This record gives sequence, structure tokens and C-alpha cells, in this order.
Amino acid sequence: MKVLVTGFEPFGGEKINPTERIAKDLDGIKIGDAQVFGRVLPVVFGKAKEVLEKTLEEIKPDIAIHVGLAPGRSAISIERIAVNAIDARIPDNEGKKIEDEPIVPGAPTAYFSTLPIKKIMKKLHERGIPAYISNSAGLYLSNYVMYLSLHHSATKGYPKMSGFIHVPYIPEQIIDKIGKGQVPPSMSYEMQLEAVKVAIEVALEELL
Amino acid sequence: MKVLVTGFEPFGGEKINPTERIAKDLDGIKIGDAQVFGRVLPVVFGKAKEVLEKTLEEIKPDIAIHVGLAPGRSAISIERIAVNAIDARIPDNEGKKIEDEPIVPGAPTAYFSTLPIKKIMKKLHERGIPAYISNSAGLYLSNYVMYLSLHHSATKGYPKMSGFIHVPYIPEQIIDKIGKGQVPPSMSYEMQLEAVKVAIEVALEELL
Amino acid sequence: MKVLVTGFEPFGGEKINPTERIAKDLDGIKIGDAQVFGRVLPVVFGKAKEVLEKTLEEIKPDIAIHVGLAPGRSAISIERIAVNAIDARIPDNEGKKIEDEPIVPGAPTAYFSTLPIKKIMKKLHERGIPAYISNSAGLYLSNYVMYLSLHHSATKGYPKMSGFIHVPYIPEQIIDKIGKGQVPPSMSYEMQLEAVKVAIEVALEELL
Amino acid sequence: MKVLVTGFEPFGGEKINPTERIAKDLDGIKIGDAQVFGRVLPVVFGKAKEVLEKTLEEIKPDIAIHVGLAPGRSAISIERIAVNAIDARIPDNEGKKIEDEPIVPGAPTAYFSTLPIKKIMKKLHERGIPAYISNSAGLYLSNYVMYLSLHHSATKGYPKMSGFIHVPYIPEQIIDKIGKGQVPPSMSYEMQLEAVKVAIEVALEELL
Repeated sequence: MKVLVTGFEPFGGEKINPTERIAKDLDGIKIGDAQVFGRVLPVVFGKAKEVLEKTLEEIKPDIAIHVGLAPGRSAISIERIAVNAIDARIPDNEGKKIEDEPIVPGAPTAYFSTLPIKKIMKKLHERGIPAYISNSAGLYLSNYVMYLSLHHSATKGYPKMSGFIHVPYIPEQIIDKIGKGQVPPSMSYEMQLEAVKVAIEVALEELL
Repeated sequence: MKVLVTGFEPFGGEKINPTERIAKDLDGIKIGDAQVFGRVLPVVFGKAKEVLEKTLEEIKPDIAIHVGLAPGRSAISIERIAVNAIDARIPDNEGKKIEDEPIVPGAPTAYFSTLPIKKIMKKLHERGIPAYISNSAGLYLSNYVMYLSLHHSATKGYPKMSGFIHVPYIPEQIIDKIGKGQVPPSMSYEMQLEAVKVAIEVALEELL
Repeated sequence: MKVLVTGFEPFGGEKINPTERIAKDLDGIKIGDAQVFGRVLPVVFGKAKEVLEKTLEEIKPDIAIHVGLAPGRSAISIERIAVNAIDARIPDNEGKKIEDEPIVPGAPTAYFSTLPIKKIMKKLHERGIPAYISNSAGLYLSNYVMYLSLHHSATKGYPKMSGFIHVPYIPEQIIDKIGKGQVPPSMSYEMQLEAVKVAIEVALEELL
Repeated sequence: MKVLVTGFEPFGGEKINPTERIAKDLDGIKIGDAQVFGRVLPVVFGKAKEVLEKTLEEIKPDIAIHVGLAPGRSAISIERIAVNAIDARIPDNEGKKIEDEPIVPGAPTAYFSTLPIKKIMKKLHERGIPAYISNSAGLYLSNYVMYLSLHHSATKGYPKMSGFIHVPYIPEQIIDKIGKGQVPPSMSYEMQLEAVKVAIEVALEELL
């Protein structure tokens, strides 16, 4: 068994992206006889697609779990659907702002996550980790990779399972926000890392 | 040096109140040569006043830090002011619902917290703990005790410092909320307990 | 030219549904040489499908604009995508609660709205009406009808344009909410009705 | 009978302040045998105090209702208390940023609004206008004037009634916010103006 976990670099002014640590922290660990690979993707259209495709092609994971930062969200959110579209509210890390454009022309309008999202959520609740199902991963880079991953799956037959998980800001990221007159929700890094491992575990239990 | 920390029992349907554990967890510990006392107050008008008065009178703390649950708040909030009024949106744990009534007739309309609130907040930020200054502790039991405590201070000369701190829901309390179609902010119990100790420490450093 | 506008009856305990009045208010009016038909759909799975199919089949509209109540949303929201799924958080008006089930088995995972959503939004802004693009209409009845409508469109060739618009609570609906300790956003009925007419107009300008 | 209504000029980057129109719109009108005076105050510490004091001294109102913009609030909010403190998160329109400073040294920590706030709220509800009681008017200019007004009242014996009312953004102000990736609540200008007249009316009915 091989599992691929990806995270994203900082973006939109944020100095950190909790998903970057998550990916690095999970890279190389083993859960049962399953080997986990952690890779950090750039918040850049195009380049991110290349890194993703090469990684999937090089590792050929059975399961692919992509994690991203969802500023403002109060709990762990498991994405149910990836849509074939890009409409960036802000530019990516290269300065490009793509608006109303398909990710893969002619490809399906959308793909359902193949991760056992309800069991993952239920398992997190048992661990006392707030989590829910999101029906939109935005139309920025998180959705971008989530879509490409599921498309690769429907196209090449692997990974067997692919999905996306969004995590809230970690506490320390809230500090400089307070000054700007507003305090968004946060979740400790430990609970976030824990949530992803749980997701991997439930995914492994399910996959075959 | 003697420090008094209070918490509240569950209320409003909640099965737990993180401040109850905090009080019990801090009871009996020593921070430097300072003895900390932890007491859980009932979410009941009148009865809560008696317990508070007796405790203050029995222990005669130099510092009094009262902690409560603020459902919906996303970070640690340090109260700046206690108002001489009661206007309960819901009844207390005894079924009574007091509306537009003074706490202490003839007493001052309000009292400023005597805790070094700005330093406490600043110290929490350094620890990476989101925190801010709240200018209203509500008009329920949190405000009730905060007011009575500061009134006891202005009246008897002790404690020298008195204030109130509100904490968010802890993660596990969010689980059953998700079903009811809504996910409020939360903060891990560990960070909450930590925040209170920090507050105590900064208070001790300040007090004399 | 024929335009079909639908609304929903009250649901989830709400005594009113602003979209019901909207539909009734727009029924029978003419915008240019375009005849508008307003119909109120029941917040009931299955039954709602029948009413929708019959209405579309009987009127055979060139444009179909379905409106619904989105409790909590602060401005007019134009839906970008309808997904082939049902996962009701609450039961419908008949007491049934469908979870994780497709709307049309074997049908596409999702459909993009064919209404000129960006122009509609832009036109509303010019009128000073807050509006934005929503990328998820929920998985309750709004999404249900939005999907069925676009599926009917891809299947029968009509209507040429189909989409969904969610409106906030109208002010009067907020009154009894205040007691329950919370005040959600609202938008006056007049602005809501106005927004829908604008949408119809932009749709007509676009359609051919 | 004489009633004084004040509003504020634009501030914090906002190009408009709905309270400015409200004041101008109500200036000179008569409600029964009561003469209403509408004055716009500058969002400037010090200068605002002078304008307020001169106005109160020149008109010597029986009732003083001060209105302000509360960005983000979803309904009409009637302030219950004014605190003797300034802690500006942002500078005023002259560039000054006052932090942790009393408004009137030696004066009471706080003043309760003398307007019949509960009746005003109840009357607005009957009109279908969402409204609630706020227990904090912030520590910026709204609180500043609210305090000074009630202090003038306790000091000079007039006005007999003084209070503050905060209104949400009006719809048009939300338009350019949408771009910045966020849509706060709003309330039509008409409902806002209406709410203030109601407040004046209830105040008149009450005052003597």
C-alpha cells in the first residue's frame, strides 16, 4: 500500500501554510504496511499540475489525500466534489489570475471524491475532532489539484481513492489578524495532523 | 500570594463546561510561591453570589480570575468591564430568568477589570494564543460574578486584582452541533488551560 | 419568449418563504414581449420533481429561473453549479430525509448554470444590489430542482437557459430569531423581487 | 418638545455613512408637536466633543438620539451602556489614534442609556424591523459621543433622555466589499430611517 499526502506552500500574504508541515510531517512514515509519501505543492496554476502529475506518475499511489488551508473555516472539512473550473478571486503565487476557465477542456463538469468521506468524518467525531462535509472546495488551487487528481484517477485507473481535506487556520496565524480588527476560527496543528492520519487510516481500511 | 480561579458548571443544555475542568485542574497548584485555589461556581443567580462571597471571604485572595464559557467566540477573550445589570436571555440552572435588574442596587453602573488585561493579551500572543479584549461579558452569570468580584474588591479592599476571561467551546463540544446544521469556533482544552496559567502569571508579575 | 420563475413554500419551521411571494408576484407579468410564469414548488422530494417536470413540459419555457431561500446568506447569490446528489440535513415537508443518494442515476455528476451569471451579478451591482456567485446550492431541494431543470434542458433541449438564485431572509423573518439569541442577515423583499426581475431581463437580453 | 438626532460623516475608508443622510433627512421635521434637529458630527476625537457640547447647549434637547454605523452588524442595535474609555483600533479622521484613555477623567466608569430601549426594540419588531440590545458601542467615536451625551445629561440635567443606535451597512456599501472576498450584512436605508423615527416616537411617548 502506498499513500500520497500533499500540502500547499504559503499564499495570499500568509507567512505559513499548516498543510506544508502536515505533508512534511507525514512524509516517510508507515501506517501498518502502508508507505506514506508527503509532498508540498506550489500555489501556482500550471506548475502545480506538473508537480502533481509527475508525483502521481512516479509514486503511483493507491490513495491520494490532498490537504489545503481554508481561511475562515472552523473545523476539518472533507470535500465531496471537485469542479472543472477556475475562477481565482486572487492571483496565484506567480501573479496570474485565471477567471472562468475549465481545468481540463472537454473533461467532466465534476468528480465526486472517492475517499470514504462519511466514515472519515464519523471517525474524526469519535476522536472528538470537529469535521463536516464541504460541497465546494472553492475554484482556486485546492479545487484545481483535487480535480486533476480525480481526473488522473478516472483516466489512468490510479489512485483508487482520491479526495481533498481543508483545515482551518492554526492558532498562531490568528495573532496578526486580531490587529486588523477581526478574529477568525482556528484549530491546533496537532489536531490537524491527527485528523489527516485518521483520514489515511480510514482510507486504508476501506481501500480493499 | 494567593490566587483564586473559578469556573462554571454546565449550562444551557451543554453537557460540559471547559471552565469546570480548568478550575479543578488549577486547584492546589503553585506558581512560584503563589498558591492557587480553584472553585467551580453554579450557573445560578443568588446561589452563585453566596458561593463567591464565602470563597473570597474564606480565602481572601490577592488575585481573582473568573473564567467562563462564551459559546461562539473564536479566541480567548479578556473582559475589560463588568456592568451592574442582569438581563438573562435564557434562565439559569434553577429555572429563573432575571430581566433588566441591577446586581447591587445603588452600586456603580460598572467596574473596570483590575487585571493587567493588555499585558495578559500580549503575553498570550507571544505564546501563539489568539486573544483579544472584550468590552462586554454579557449580562448573564459571567458578568454577574465578574461584577460582584470587583465590587467586593472596591468594598473590602481585596482582592487587589479581579477580572474575567471567556474561553471558546472546546472541540469535542462542537460534534453534536454539526448535526444541528452549524459549526461554531473552538479551541483545544490544553490551550485554554495554558492561557489561564499565563494570565495568572502575568497577574502575579504585575501584582506588586 | 417565455420565462418560468419558481419559488418554494415555507419549510424547516419557517412560517414564510420570500420566494413564494416572488413567484406569485412575477406570475403573469410581461417584460418586453416576454411572458413570465410564476409557480410555487413544494419543499418535498419526488413531488417537487413531478410539479417541475409537468410545468416545464406544459409551458416549455425558453428560460427557467428557480429561486430559493438560503437562511443565513447576506446577499443575493447566483448558483454556478448543480450536483447530482441528495444529502438532506433535515427532512422535507413530507418528513422524508434522503441521505447520499443520486438525483438521476447514471446522469452527469454536475451541470453548470446556463444563465449568464456573471452579467446578472454585474447588473445587480450597478443597481446597488449586493450579489455574488455561489458554488454550491446545498444538497436539499434548491439543488434538487436546479439539477432536474438543467437535466431537462440537456435532455429535451429546453429551456435554453436554466439556473438558480438564492435570496436571504427578509427582515420580518428575523424578528423571532432574535429571541433565540442570534440575528442572521436579511434583505428587504422589494430588493429581492427587483433582483429576480433584473436576472430575468439580463437573461432575456442574453438568450438570443 | 425638542429632539436632537446626530449622525456621523464617512470614516475608515467608507465613502458614505448612512447616518449622515438619516440626520439630514430628519432635520427640521416635526413628529407631533415635537421639533426634530438633525446634526452630522465629525469622526474626530475632541472636535466631535465640541460640536456635541455646543449643539446640546444651543438646542437644549429633551431627547438626544445619536446614530452611528456599525460595520458588520446585521440588524438595528440599541446601545444599553456607554463606557468612560477610548481605545481606537483605527485612527479618527484627523489621523489620531487614542489608546486606553478615559473620556472624562474622574467621571463614572459608565452610564446606562436613558432611552426606553426595550420599548423601542419591541416597537421595531412590531414594524417588522430586526433589532436587538447591544451591550457595547465599541470604544471609538460612537461610544465617545454616547458617553459625553449621557454625561452632559447627568451633569446639566438635560437632555432628559439620551441614547445611541447603531445601524448596519446599507446595501450599496456592500458592492465594493464583494470584490475583496467577503459580503457583510446590510439593511436598506429606508428601514434604517424608519427605525430612527420609531425610536424618536417611542422616546416621545415615554418622555413625560
